[PDB]
Amino acid sequence: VVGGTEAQRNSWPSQISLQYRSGSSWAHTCGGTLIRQNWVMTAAHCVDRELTFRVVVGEHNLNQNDGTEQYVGVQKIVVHPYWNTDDVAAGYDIALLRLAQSVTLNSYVQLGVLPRAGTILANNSPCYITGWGLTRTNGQLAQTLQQAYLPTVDYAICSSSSYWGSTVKNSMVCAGGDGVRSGCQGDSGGPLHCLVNGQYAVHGVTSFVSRLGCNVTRKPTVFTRVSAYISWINNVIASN
Ligand SMILES: *S(=O)(=O)C(C)(C)C(=O)NCc1cn(Cc2ccc(Cl)cc2)nn1
Ligand code: NA
Repeated sequence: VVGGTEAQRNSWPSQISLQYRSGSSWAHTCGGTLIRQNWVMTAAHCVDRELTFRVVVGEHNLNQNDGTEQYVGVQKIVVHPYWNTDDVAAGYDIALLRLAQSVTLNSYVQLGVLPRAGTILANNSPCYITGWGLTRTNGQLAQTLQQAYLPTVDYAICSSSSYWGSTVKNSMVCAGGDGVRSGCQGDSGGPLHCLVNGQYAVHGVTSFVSRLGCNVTRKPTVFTRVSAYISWINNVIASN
């Protein structure tokens, strides 16, 4: 997250860190959202490389023991069957990870609330991106979870020629684009939390940013629109 602020420890308890094994240790690669005690929602592109993954829930500072983390293996990966790693712009950038064990819920570990199927946010709706991704274009990961206020940019604006054009689809949510605040590498897979009827719900899964930089005017961060996939999510959970 570029242009973010450090999140309070208990603010976003559904946020997870998706990590892969690197030598004798682990490296953060993506965010995700805990949606059941044994299921995480992330981006399909986060699992394009065949690596050993783990999920960390209750995480705040990646480099330090917070006394709140639970570490769990990934037992099954279900990518959307229409996902094409060579065509991110086509959409379908969503995957479900079945965890090897059910995590325990507490003030630091809670299920993310998903939107009602079909919900589309009005332009300029209030949302926050969270993650440990880069804090500057070409920079380094955040040590502590960051948040940034990223109001939505509706489809008509986002898919217009001076924004993303045809690359953005109606199955995506755009947010931000103010040139200062944005998602960045390593936020992918994580949530966009949007305030609807007084409750925050996870309306986006971070999918891509501009090749030209993370915080670029009129290149808002682009997210998979969770409300386009409610039936798919429920079908996966019920059949696995
Ligand atoms: S996201 O918008 O943050 C973005 C820019 C697409 C991103 O940085 N995604 C992170 C990501 C994760 N993976 C899979 C991967 C590749 C290589 C290695 Cl060593 C581990 C994991 N690809 N992009
Ligand atoms: Na920690």
